[PDB]
Formats: sequence, structure tokens, C-alpha cells
Amino acid sequence: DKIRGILHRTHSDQFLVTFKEVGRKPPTFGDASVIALELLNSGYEFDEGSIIFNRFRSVISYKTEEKPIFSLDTVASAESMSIYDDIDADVLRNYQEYSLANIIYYSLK
Amino acid sequence: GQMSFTFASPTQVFFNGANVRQVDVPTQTGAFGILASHVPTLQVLRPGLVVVHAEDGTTSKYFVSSGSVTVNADSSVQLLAEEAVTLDMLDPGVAKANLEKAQSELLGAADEASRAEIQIRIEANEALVKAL
Amino acid sequence: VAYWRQAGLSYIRYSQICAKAVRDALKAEFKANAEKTSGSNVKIVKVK
Amino acid sequence: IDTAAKFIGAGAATVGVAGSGAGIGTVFGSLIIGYARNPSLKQQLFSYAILGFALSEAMGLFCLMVAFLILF
Amino acid sequence: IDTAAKFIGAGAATVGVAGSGAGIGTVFGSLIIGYARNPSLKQQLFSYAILGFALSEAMGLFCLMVAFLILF
Amino acid sequence: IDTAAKFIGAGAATVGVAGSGAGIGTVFGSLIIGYARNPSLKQQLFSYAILGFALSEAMGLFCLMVAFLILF
Amino acid sequence: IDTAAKFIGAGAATVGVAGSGAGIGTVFGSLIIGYARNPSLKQQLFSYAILGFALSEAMGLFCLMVAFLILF
Amino acid sequence: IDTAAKFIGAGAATVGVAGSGAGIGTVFGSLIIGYARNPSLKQQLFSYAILGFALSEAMGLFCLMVAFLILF
Amino acid sequence: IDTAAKFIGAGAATVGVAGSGAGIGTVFGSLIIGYARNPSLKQQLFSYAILGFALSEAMGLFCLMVAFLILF
Amino acid sequence: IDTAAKFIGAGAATVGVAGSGAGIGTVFGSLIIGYARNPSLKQQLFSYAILGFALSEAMGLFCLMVAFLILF
Amino acid sequence: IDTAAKFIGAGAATVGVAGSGAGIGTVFGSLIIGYARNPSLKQQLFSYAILGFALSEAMGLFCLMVAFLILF
Repeated sequence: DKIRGILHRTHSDQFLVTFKEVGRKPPTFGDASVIALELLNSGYEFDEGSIIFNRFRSVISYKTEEKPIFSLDTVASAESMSIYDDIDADVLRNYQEYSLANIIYYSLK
Repeated sequence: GQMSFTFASPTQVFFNGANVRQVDVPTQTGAFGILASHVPTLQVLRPGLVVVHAEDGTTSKYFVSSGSVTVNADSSVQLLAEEAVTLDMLDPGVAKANLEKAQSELLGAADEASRAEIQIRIEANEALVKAL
Repeated sequence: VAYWRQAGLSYIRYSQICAKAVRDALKAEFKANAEKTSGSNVKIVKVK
Repeated sequence: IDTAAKFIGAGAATVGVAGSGAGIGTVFGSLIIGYARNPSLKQQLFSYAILGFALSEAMGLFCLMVAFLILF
Repeated sequence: IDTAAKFIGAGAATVGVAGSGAGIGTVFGSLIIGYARNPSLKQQLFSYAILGFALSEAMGLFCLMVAFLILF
Repeated sequence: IDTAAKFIGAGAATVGVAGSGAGIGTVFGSLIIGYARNPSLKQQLFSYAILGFALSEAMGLFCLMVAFLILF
Repeated sequence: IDTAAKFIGAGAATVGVAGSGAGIGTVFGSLIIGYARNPSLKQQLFSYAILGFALSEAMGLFCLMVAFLILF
Repeated sequence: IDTAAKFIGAGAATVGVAGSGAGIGTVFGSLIIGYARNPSLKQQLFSYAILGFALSEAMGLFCLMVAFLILF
Repeated sequence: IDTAAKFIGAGAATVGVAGSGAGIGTVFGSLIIGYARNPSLKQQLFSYAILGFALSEAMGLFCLMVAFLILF
Repeated sequence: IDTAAKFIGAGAATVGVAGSGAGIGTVFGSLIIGYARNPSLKQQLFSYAILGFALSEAMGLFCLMVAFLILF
Repeated sequence: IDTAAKFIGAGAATVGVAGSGAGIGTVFGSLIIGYARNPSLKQQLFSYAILGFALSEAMGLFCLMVAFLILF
């Protein structure tokens, strides 16, 4: 809600959904599960994704790291996966979804 | 054959970057045994048992809910599981109870979506009671 | 497109269901970790 | 000479039907593989298998009927 | 001897149907697994199988027509 | 010519057995790959394989019987 | 007796067509699984399958030409 | 002419006996594929493979028995 | 009788093309499924396909040449 | 005329080997797709493949042995 | 008449080469699908494919030699 409020007066339109009750309780995967699932439930075509978080460096220092989310099936299926065998488009989209959920989990911690 | 294996959960971390011979994994679209140089295959998991055939000779057995079998081109397989649970802590009596209860719920699940949810329950319970 | 698909359930929802089932099968002594999971702590407020 | 006409010719015709046994076995084996991959479409999987097996065995029985015609 | 020759030649000729039967068994079994992997899509999954069935069967049925020509 | 026709026709009709044998091999090989892919559901998978074996074996057995009929 | 052995040779010649049909069944069967895996790959996939059918059918067509030579 | 018929019929029946070779190669081939996917569970996998090979070979050797019977 | 034997022998030698046709169909179907698995690799894949198709057609042509030898 | 019978019977029995030659191809073809998935464990996989060749070639060689027995 | 039997027997023996003609298409076909599965295995993949093709052709040529043997 801090991020929301900071950008509530400039970028409120860009906000699709904002998730509250963050920080009060230690985050876990299920919380990230809720966030990612509702993100899919929105139905917004998030072809390209980007997650921003203050990665812990030291007890006194933190780094605002950004990790890209190549959620789109097309970008997930590039030349790099030419050598990959069993992966099918459907389960690739599923894999990108699970990756989204777990990267949300990792970022929260 | 010097295959680094990373089996980790959000709560606990199992083998991490450890050389293993074979890792039988309960993957969707059929179960395929992770090898030393198996073709890079990004496949999603299904409820079932994972057997890690450690190079020493012993084979540890864990139960997996779901996740991704991220075996790379090199000998690095990342077995991320949402719920990585050992076989001992699972309760067989309540496992059977839940299986039968979900099987009963199947008929009452009028909605095809709800019936699909109970189907996921019974599938997990089937693998569970096989494990127990 | 298995039973979980074609219904609308994504792999994440399928994971949630199987995870809940697994944690249910845990023994009561070990169910403390199942409670620890506590994945409903966060909430969602739709913008509009 | 009609004995040959009813025996050697008919026997050569009889090969056709059991030749399609490979086809029906292929149908059933592919049914096995399909059921292994997705053990939920069996109600439609089995139906498709029955269709294919019926057609293949029908071909074989057509050759067999020709064999019977040669015999009589 | 000519009629006995027609009988034996036709019996040897009609055996080609076996190949047709095996082919259609193959294509329909493939349909089985293809549908298993990707349910529905029968707009092409079933269509292509019917097409292959048509070609494969035509191969054998044309062969049996030659046996008919041998007979008559 | 009767015994000659019996012998050659019986030999010819016996050829069909090969196709049923090929299908018999196909079904059990598919059982192999299915059990490899899905260790669970093997019992029903094995029953399906048994059925397929029985079906193709019957297809061959009729031609084997026809060979016997021609001989006798 | 010359024409008789001609017709027996023709009956033998028709059998060459069958293996062509079996190949046609196989290639079209692969098109099923191929489309099942990649739906986007349709134009190239279908074209290649048609090409394979072309070669397979050409084999049987040539054997039919041999049967023609037997007839003439 | 009876001995001539013995020889030709036995030779014709011998065609089927080795048609099972393709079947047993398919069975053995599938074990290769199965072991590739699941290096474990070989015991049941190999046991089923033998159950299939012996199945396929038995019919072929039965055809060989028929061929020998024609000779005698 | 020798000329009639030449005719029937050519007919028997031309059926040896059916295996070539079936093999060529197998090659092209395999090309289909390979292209599905790994697109943009057609260069090597189609190279392998052309190689196999050439070999199968060469085998069929060899059987045709033997038929030519027998007939003349 | 007995020698002519030996000739024709041996020619027919030699047709059998074709099944095994097709079989030895399948077992080695499976080795290709097997080794493809898991390139390691060659020793086990290749052992199985070699045994498979031995098996299929044994069946075909027995068929050709029957051909030789017909010759004698 | 023995010289006459040579022609038909040679044609029948020549039929046996079709089995190898199909087998080589099968193994070359696997090369394709295996390379699609894993391009890095080309060296050993192609080596095994050449091995299988050579062995299948060995069996086919072994059968084919009988045709020349009986004819000459």
C-alpha cells in the first residue's frame, strides 16, 4: 500500500490491482500464490513483466534489484529452447505461470 | 554422473547442487527419470514421489506436490516443489480418510469446475495413498 | 490440457489444491508447519 | 484343376485379413500409449480406438470375404 | 487352366488389402495419442485421420479391384 | 492335384499369421512404453494390452484355421 | 498357359501397391501427432506430409505399371 | 507332384514364421525407449518385454510348426 | 514354360517394392514429427529425410532391376 | 520336378527373412530415439540393442535355414 | 522345367529385400527424430544410424543373394 500511495496520485491509472496486508505478516509462497493467481484472474495480457524489490545486501544496505519476467509464451519459446525436448507450448505457459508465482515469493522475502 | 541436483521448497531445502546418479521425479505428462545428461526438459510436476539416487548408492525418497523440473543443458536440475514433504510425516490413516471423503465429494460436486477441484484432490490422494 | 485445464484452473491453482491436500495429510505434530505456510495473510483490494 | 482354383488362390487371399491384424494391434497399442499419457479421455479414447479397429478389421474381413468367394 | 489361373492370380492379388488395413490402423491409432496429447482440435485431428484413412484404404481397395479384373 | 492344392493353399493361408504376430508385438511394446511413462494405472493398462493381444491373435488365428481347413 | 502365368505375375505385382498404402497410413498418422504437438506448424507440416504421401503412392503406382506390363 | 506341393507349401508357410521378426524387434525396441524414459522399474519393464517377445515368437514358431507339418 | 516362368518371376520380383514404399512413408512421417519437435532444423532434418528416402527408392529400384533381369 | 519344388520353396522361404531385416531396423531405430533422450547408460542400452539384433536375426536366419532344408 | 522354376523362385527370393527396404527407412527415420530431440548427439546418433542401416541392408542383401544363386 506504500507503493500504491506513492504512485496513487501520479500513476493511479496504471495500477491494475494493489495487494494489501504486506509486511505485517512474514510472506510465504501461498501469499505469492494469491498475488499471482489474482494477477492471472485479472486477465491482463502481461506479455512483458518486471518485478522490483529491495534485495537484501547487508544488515545496513539493500539494493533495489529488478528481475524481468518474460511471461509471454512467444518470448519463453525462443532460440534458446530449440534444444529443449519435452516442453510443449501449453506446459510452457504453465511453467511461466509457476515461475511468476515463485519469483513473487522470492522477491517478497 | 556429476549431475548437480537442487531439490528445494519454500520452507525447507533438500539436496542442493549435489552430484546424483538418477532422480526419479513425479512429473506431469508422465514420469521421466532425471539422468546425468538428460535432454534439457522444462516440465511441470504432479503429486507423487521423487526418488533421488545419490551417487553413494542410497536413494532418498520424498513426496512432491507440484513445481518445475528445471533440468538445464548442463548437469544441473532444479527441482522446485511448492510442498516438499518426506514420507514419514504423512499420516496414512488420514490419507485414506481424505481419499475416500474426496471420492464421496465427487458426486456432490455439481459444478464441472468444482468437480475438477475434487478431481485434483482425488488425484493427489491417490498418489498419497500409494506413497503410504 | 488435463482435467485441471479446460476447467479454467491454472497450474498455480492446481498447485494450491495439491499443496493443501499434502499439508492435510501431514501428521498433527507436523501440521505446525502446515499452519506456518499460512498463505492467506496477504489481501487484495481492487483499484476500482 | 478346380481344386487348385479353390485352394491355392483362396489361401493366398486369406493372408490379407491377418495382415490387418498388425493394424488393429497398432490401434490397441496406441490406445495403451494414449491412456498412459492422459488417463481421463478413456471414454473418447476407447471410442476412437473401436472406430479404427472396426475399420481395419473390416478391411481384413473384406479380403477374407473375397477368399470365401474364391473357395465357392 | 485359364480359370484356375484367374482364381489363383486373384487370390494372390487381393492380399494387398492387408497393407491398407495396417495403414488405417496406424493412422487411427495415431489419432488416439494425438487427441490424448491435445484434446479436441478434431477439426484437424479427426479430419487428417479420415484423410489418411481414405488414402490408405484406396490403396488396398484399388488392389482388390485388380483381383476383380483378374476374375473377370 | 487335390493333395497338391491342399498343401500349397494351406501354406499360403498360413502366411497371414505374420501380420497378427506383428500386431502382437506392437501391443506389448506399447504396454512397455506406457508403463515406462506412467508407472501408475499399470493394471488397467495391462488389461488393455491383454485385450489388444487377444484381438489381433484372433485375427491371425482365423487364417491359421483356414490353412488347416484347406489342408483337411 | 503364357497368359495364365502373366495373370499370376499380375497378382504378385498388385502386392507391391500394398506397402505403398502402409507407408501412406504411417506418414498421415505422423501428421496427426505432429499437428497435435505444434498447431501453428500447419502449412509446412501438411505440405511435407503431402510430399511423403506423394512418394509413397508413387511406389505403388510404379508397381501398378509393372502389372500393366504383365497385362500387355 | 505331391512332394513338389510339400516343398512349395512349406516354403510359402515359412514366409509368415519370420514376419514375427519385425514384431519382436518392435517389442525389444520399445524396451529401449522405455528404459530411456524411466531407467528405473526395469524389472517389470524387462519382464513385460520378455512376455511380449515370447508372445510374438510363439506365433512365428507356430507358423514354423505348420510349415514343417506341410513338409511331413 | 520358361517364358511364362519369366513373366511370373518378374511379377514376384516387383512386389519387393512394397517394403521400400512403407519405409519411405515411415521416413517422411518421422520428418513430420521431428520438424514439430525442433523447427528451424529442417536443414539437417530434411538432409536425413532425403538420405533415407533415397535409400528406400534405391532398394525398390534394385528389386525392379531384378524383375527386369528375370523377364529378360 | 522335385528340384524345381526345392527352387520355388527356397525362394518362398527366403521371403521370410524380410520380416527380420525389418525387425533389426526397428530395434536399432529405437536405440537412436532412446540414446536421444538419455545419452548416458550406453552400455546398458547398447547391450539391449545388440541382444535385440541377435534375436531378430536369429528368427530370420532360422527362416533361411528352413529354405536351405528345402534345398536339401 | 527346373530352369523355369528358377525365374519364379528368384522373384520370390527377391521379395525378401523389401523388408530391409522398409527397415532402412525406419532407422534413417529415427535418426531424424532423435536429432530433433537432441542435436548435440549428431556424431553418435549418425554413427548408430549408419550401423543400423548397414545391418538391415546386410540382412536384405543376404536374402537377395539367394535370388542370384538360384537363377545362376
